Amino acid sequence: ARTKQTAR
Amino acid sequence: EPTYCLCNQVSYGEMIGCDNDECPIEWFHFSCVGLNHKPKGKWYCPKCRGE
Ligand SMILES: [Zn+2]
Ligand SMILES: [Zn+2]
Repeated sequence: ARTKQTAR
Repeated sequence: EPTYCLCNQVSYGEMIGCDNDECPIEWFHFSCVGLNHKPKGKWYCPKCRGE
């Protein structure tokens, strides 16, 4: 799947 | 500033993106879709999966 970590 | 998911909250933690390129929401917080780890393969949000 496509996922991303929250970044400031 | 931008909000996402079915909760309309800002981005936090790990976000997963619906594999329907036309998904209006696209990104969901893992927690809001009952996930704790990235699932393998294509993933579709509840509405797009027909929930
Ligand atoms: Zn979707
Ligand atoms: Zn959410």
